[PDB]
Amino acid sequence: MIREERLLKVLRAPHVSEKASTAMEKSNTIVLKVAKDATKAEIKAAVQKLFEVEVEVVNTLVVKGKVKRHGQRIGRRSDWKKAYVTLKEGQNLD
Amino acid sequence: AAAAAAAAAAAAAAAAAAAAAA
Amino acid sequence: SRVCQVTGKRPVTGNNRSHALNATKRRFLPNLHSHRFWVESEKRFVTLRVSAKGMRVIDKKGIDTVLAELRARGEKY
Amino acid sequence: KAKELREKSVEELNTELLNLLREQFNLRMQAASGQLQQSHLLKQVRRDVARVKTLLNEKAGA
Amino acid sequence: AAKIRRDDEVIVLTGKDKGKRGKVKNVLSSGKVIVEGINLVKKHQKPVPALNQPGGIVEKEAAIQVSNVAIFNAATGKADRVGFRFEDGKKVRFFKSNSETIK
Amino acid sequence: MKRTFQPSVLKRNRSHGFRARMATKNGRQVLARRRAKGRARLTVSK
RNA sequence: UAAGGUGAUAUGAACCGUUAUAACCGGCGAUUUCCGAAUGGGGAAACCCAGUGUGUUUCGACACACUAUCAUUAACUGAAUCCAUAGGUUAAUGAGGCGAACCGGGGGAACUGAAACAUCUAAGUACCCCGAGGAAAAGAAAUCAACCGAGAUUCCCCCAGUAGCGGCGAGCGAACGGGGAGCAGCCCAGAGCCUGAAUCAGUGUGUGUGUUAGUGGAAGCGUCUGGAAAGGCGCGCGAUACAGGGUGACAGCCCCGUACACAAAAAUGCACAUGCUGUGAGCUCGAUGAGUAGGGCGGGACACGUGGUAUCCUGUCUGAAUAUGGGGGGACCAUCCUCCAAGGCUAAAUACUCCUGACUGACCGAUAGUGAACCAGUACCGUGAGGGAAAGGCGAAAAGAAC
RNA sequence: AGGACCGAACCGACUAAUGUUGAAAAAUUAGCGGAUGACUUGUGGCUGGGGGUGAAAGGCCAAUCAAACCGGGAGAUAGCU
RNA sequence: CGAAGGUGUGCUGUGAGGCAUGCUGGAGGUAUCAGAAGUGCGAAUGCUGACAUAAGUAACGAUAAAGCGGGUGAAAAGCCCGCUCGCCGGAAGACCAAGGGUUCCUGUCCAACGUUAAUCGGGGCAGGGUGAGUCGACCCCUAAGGCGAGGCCGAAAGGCGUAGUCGAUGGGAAACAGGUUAAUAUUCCUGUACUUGGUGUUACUGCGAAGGGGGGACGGAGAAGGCUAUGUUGGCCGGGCG
RNA sequence: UACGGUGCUGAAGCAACAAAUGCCCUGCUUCCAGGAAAAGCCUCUAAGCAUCAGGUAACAUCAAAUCGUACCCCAAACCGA
Ligand SMILES: [Mg+2]
Ligand SMILES: [Mg+2]
Ligand SMILES: [Mg+2]
Ligand SMILES: [Mg+2]
Ligand SMILES: [Mg+2]
Ligand SMILES: [Mg+2]
Ligand SMILES: [Mg+2]
Ligand SMILES: [Mg+2]
Ligand SMILES: [Mg+2]
Ligand SMILES: [Mg+2]
Ligand SMILES: [Mg+2]
Ligand SMILES: [Mg+2]
Ligand SMILES: [Mg+2]
Ligand SMILES: [Mg+2]
Ligand SMILES: [Mg+2]
Ligand SMILES: [Mg+2]
Ligand SMILES: [Mg+2]
Ligand SMILES: [Mg+2]
Ligand SMILES: [Mg+2]
Ligand SMILES: [Mg+2]
Ligand SMILES: [Mg+2]
Ligand SMILES: [Mg+2]
Ligand SMILES: [Mg+2]
Ligand SMILES: [Mg+2]
Ligand SMILES: [Mg+2]
Ligand SMILES: [Mg+2]
Ligand SMILES: [Mg+2]
Ligand SMILES: [Mg+2]
Ligand SMILES: [Mg+2]
Ligand SMILES: [Mg+2]
Ligand SMILES: [Mg+2]
Ligand SMILES: [Mg+2]
Ligand SMILES: [Mg+2]
Ligand SMILES: [Mg+2]
Ligand SMILES: [Mg+2]
Ligand SMILES: [Mg+2]
Ligand SMILES: [Mg+2]
Ligand SMILES: [Mg+2]
Ligand SMILES: [Mg+2]
Ligand SMILES: [Mg+2]
Ligand SMILES: [Mg+2]
Ligand SMILES: [Mg+2]
Ligand SMILES: [Mg+2]
Ligand SMILES: [Mg+2]
Ligand SMILES: [Mg+2]
Ligand SMILES: [Mg+2]
Ligand SMILES: [Mg+2]
Ligand SMILES: [Mg+2]
Ligand SMILES: [Mg+2]
Ligand SMILES: [Mg+2]
Ligand SMILES: [Mg+2]
Ligand SMILES: [Mg+2]
Ligand SMILES: [Mg+2]
Ligand SMILES: [Mg+2]
Ligand SMILES: [Mg+2]
Ligand SMILES: [Mg+2]
Ligand SMILES: [Mg+2]
Ligand SMILES: [Mg+2]
Ligand SMILES: [Mg+2]
Ligand SMILES: [Mg+2]
Ligand SMILES: [Mg+2]
Ligand SMILES: [Mg+2]
Ligand SMILES: [Mg+2]
Ligand SMILES: [Mg+2]
Ligand SMILES: [Mg+2]
Ligand SMILES: [Mg+2]
Ligand SMILES: [Mg+2]
Ligand SMILES: [Mg+2]
Ligand SMILES: [Mg+2]
Ligand SMILES: [Mg+2]
Ligand SMILES: [Mg+2]
Ligand SMILES: [Mg+2]
Ligand SMILES: [Mg+2]
Ligand SMILES: [Mg+2]
Ligand SMILES: [Mg+2]
Ligand SMILES: [Mg+2]
Ligand SMILES: [Mg+2]
Ligand SMILES: [Mg+2]
Ligand SMILES: [Mg+2]
Ligand SMILES: [Mg+2]
Ligand SMILES: [Mg+2]
Repeated sequence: MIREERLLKVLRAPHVSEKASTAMEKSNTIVLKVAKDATKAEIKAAVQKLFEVEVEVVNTLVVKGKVKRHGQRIGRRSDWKKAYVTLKEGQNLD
Repeated sequence: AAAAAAAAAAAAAAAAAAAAAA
Repeated sequence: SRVCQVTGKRPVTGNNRSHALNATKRRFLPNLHSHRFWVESEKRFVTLRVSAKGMRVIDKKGIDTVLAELRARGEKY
Repeated sequence: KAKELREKSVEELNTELLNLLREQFNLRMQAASGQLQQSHLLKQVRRDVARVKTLLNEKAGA
Repeated sequence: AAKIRRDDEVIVLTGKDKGKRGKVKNVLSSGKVIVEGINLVKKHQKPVPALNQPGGIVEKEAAIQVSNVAIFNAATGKADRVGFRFEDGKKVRFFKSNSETIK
Repeated sequence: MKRTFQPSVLKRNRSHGFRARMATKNGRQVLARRRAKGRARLTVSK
């Protein structure tokens, strides 16, 4: 069991997209953006005791950020783990 | 924008031993 | 290393000269041989690697004197 | 604030901090939205994270 | 420390607007003050579609250094350099010439 | 023609990399030189 | 300390405080993911994988702590072989690694010089390797002279490019002695006697003594030019401050600042005193550092290269003496003089700025200056070691030229 | 069965034109030899410079080789320009 | 009321050279004797930075090859569509390897970049984009070697080397078919399967190993035998009567 | 319908012959140049044992990470400026 102090840090924001705006209705899935030290335990216990909702199974990946050039000098945005969280039958977020 | 200014190719000493004078 | 366990006789370097007095870079090697030493005050055989000067200082300065000094100086037998 | 929070328990702060973390995480989840039109709420809540989490070590093991 | 305060009423030694007073609006980074009604200059402006501005020649109030201004004295009709005493232990500003505290 | 250099990171980073130049002796006499100029790309780790 | 803050290009949104808990500065702390000596095993650095004693547990799995390695001290265990022995298993302080110059050691060259070149010089210089400190080394007479003496070590100026050495060529180079800076002498090879005794090496404390933030600090107004007076032109004032820094151009009196006067809850150096922690000066004396001194044998360090060579160091077999001796006084001998080797300790004077503060400078002012005044040991180039750039100026504040 | 033959991919580089501040700092085109073997090849470990490796050509060891390349004594030295 | 610098003129010393002054330029120059010099450019096949020269010449990176209608626009020889016509098809096709680091996909945008124009682009700019018990790496195990406490050896660093612990390109668990977005999918979805670990119970009661053995476990050539991936034809089904 | 798309339906789904350089084949034959190790697994035992524990014979389970995943891949995206 993951303690609440470690649990409460694992999220930043939900993630707006077209594939979020398809996976919300046509397959009922949600698109997190978690911290980089997050495993399937630290999101399967983290969608549950943070919205008081349930979960079917979780999936993630490690998006590597693009390369930006502000001015004439190079720049590298921070990487960020994108989590796909499938919700059970009979679930609906706030 | 801007650009560089290239130089200094390996110019192969510009010749073989062409002028065989012997 | 070619280092005598008693004297501290480290190898040094000189120049091998000649009848025409030339110059090169030689080494001088100390005279090491392995040896076993009887002791009665411990009643055993102690192994040692020792110079040729060491194998005659060991019959004057007492065997157990050197065998006690080598515990203190820092070079174990 | 710490001159007020200094006279609290060893264990009452270990509910105070979790309540601050709950509302901090609420503020971080609303920080997704383009609705959270208060800037300094997040930073002052981070400072209240700081003072509490250093009084935690200033009492628990000092 | 900056003996010219914020809400004080200062006068201008030299510049395009010497002689006239003002009630100091604020002070910028390294001492530059914005006299409310003195450092006046026209400024052009492209109309912006953020915050709903139509564009115009906005006349905002510009900046001027500390060494152009000085605190006006209510008593002698001119300016005065300002000094520091320690009255009651309080570091309090007070006038150099005429020897009497201002607040 | 096959050029001067046909890359293979699986050997490049163990025959030039940081732990390779830390294992020997005089690699600690190249890592003891690159900081004199202070190289921000210290060695050939990516 | 305080009326304005939230580092910058880079504005803005949204906020906070005014009688001092806004910020900013200083001192002590708590924080300190991961890699790196990396130290739990490993590993293409920033990752991968565990083991153990122990606290939760919605019994899914968690959060903490530790574990290299030798050295050292052990406690214990421990076989060939019975008591005993190597080895093994735990503890605990030390250490490793990095860093510029500088010092001390252990190894060690070349083109060049001689118009070639081997002996020589280039030189114990470059370069590696070890080890240590802020200083290091060396050291308290087996040292010189010359019948008169001096009185440890180092360093500076001389003696002097002299006397010497040298294919007596190139070239190298003393010393005795004199002026200086600067001075401190001790102790074990040992018994006793004052026995806990002067000193000595850490502790904390008081006083100054700084260092780490700070505070005040003189005096000037009007006219003409022009964008503007800080200017010229009048009349003053201040000055233990007229050096510099900026302000719409040259400012002692506009503004920070200096001369001057002050300041610390905390830390901390550098001294006397302190209660200590631990070690011990003072007399009678005996006893004077043996595989060593010198020599046989090569050798390299003495300016000193085979020289007619003293001195010291040592790889090799030798090898004594012991207050009556023994070394030295430039082969060697005799006399005389002087000194007690074969063990330690020890400050300044000197050498050095990677880094810190303050000033100056007939030093630079952008193709200079450090490679770099600008986001540079970066871009670009080489697999790599390593090399290595170019690139400041609007104006007074952007007042950046709306329509 | 074959260091057998003819001939693909693959190697290899013999002949000729083109190309030689070319498309390429060694190649295109058209013909050519080996082509179940002393072969060729993927990727990976090993060999250090008076040294390696070499069916041994003084060829090769990063387009450089009768001693690679990178710093240093280097301001080697040059009686010649 | 105009300093240094540039510029033109006007005088002037036997000269290097000065004085004076119109113009630009908007903050410093500087007497006179004196002092110290990184103190004077035509070179050096010098070195940087700029502009000429050939020159509006060569060349435009295959001799596979393009023509046309429509649209976008200020723009079309290439950009989108559509029809012919060419060309590859053991490649010039598809998926992956070692490699590369946003090139993939839309919304724009044309200055520079494409040996042209440019709406277009692998170009700028803004956003979107990778999902696993099964594929692969990590991980269990070793080869060649590498590291390597001890130990042995070496002036010192170090050098091999024992036990070990490292080392893929090989040895060991697993699974597929269909649909989907502008982009991924054996990973998402219905479908249906499979393995490997601790668990709690059900009856069964020899497990125990750093050890013992069988296995994993292996070269080259040819030769057949049955077979499918695929290919062809017929039967069928649907469309058509050119 | 957004004339780009998509939603909703859907018969036949057989046979024969041909056939590998793909499978059995990690096989067979036969020749000499005579053709890896270790683990997962199969299995037997001692130091150890207790009527325990562990053991496969069942099944409800609970679990099975982290990282790679887009794109080109004999190329306009790698090495050749
Ligand atoms: Mg020599
Ligand atoms: Mg003040
Ligand atoms: Mg001013
Ligand atoms: Mg290598
Ligand atoms: Mg800021
Ligand atoms: Mg570690
Ligand atoms: Mg491992
Ligand atoms: Mg390691
Ligand atoms: Mg020579
Ligand atoms: Mg020579
Ligand atoms: Mg010569
Ligand atoms: Mg000393
Ligand atoms: Mg005397
Ligand atoms: Mg003042
Ligand atoms: Mg002695
Ligand atoms: Mg002697
Ligand atoms: Mg002797
Ligand atoms: Mg002698
Ligand atoms: Mg001799
Ligand atoms: Mg003596
Ligand atoms: Mg002595
Ligand atoms: Mg300039
Ligand atoms: Mg420069
Ligand atoms: Mg590179
Ligand atoms: Mg060939
Ligand atoms: Mg030929
Ligand atoms: Mg051909
Ligand atoms: Mg053939
Ligand atoms: Mg053949
Ligand atoms: Mg030959
Ligand atoms: Mg070559
Ligand atoms: Mg060489
Ligand atoms: Mg050489
Ligand atoms: Mg030199
Ligand atoms: Mg030269
Ligand atoms: Mg001028
Ligand atoms: Mg002029
Ligand atoms: Mg002018
Ligand atoms: Mg001006
Ligand atoms: Mg000036
Ligand atoms: Mg000159
Ligand atoms: Mg010129
Ligand atoms: Mg000339
Ligand atoms: Mg020239
Ligand atoms: Mg030139
Ligand atoms: Mg030209
Ligand atoms: Mg032309
Ligand atoms: Mg022509
Ligand atoms: Mg022509
Ligand atoms: Mg032409
Ligand atoms: Mg073409
Ligand atoms: Mg073309
Ligand atoms: Mg057309
Ligand atoms: Mg065309
Ligand atoms: Mg088309
Ligand atoms: Mg065709
Ligand atoms: Mg293709
Ligand atoms: Mg990009
Ligand atoms: Mg694209
Ligand atoms: Mg173009
Ligand atoms: Mg155009
Ligand atoms: Mg496009
Ligand atoms: Mg693009
Ligand atoms: Mg995934
Ligand atoms: Mg799934
Ligand atoms: Mg091995
Ligand atoms: Mg090794
Ligand atoms: Mg070792
Ligand atoms: Mg392994
Ligand atoms: Mg593999
Ligand atoms: Mg494998
Ligand atoms: Mg697998
Ligand atoms: Mg795709
Ligand atoms: Mg077995
Ligand atoms: Mg076979
Ligand atoms: Mg078939
Ligand atoms: Mg079929
Ligand atoms: Mg017809
Ligand atoms: Mg793909
Ligand atoms: Mg190509
Ligand atoms: Mg090329």
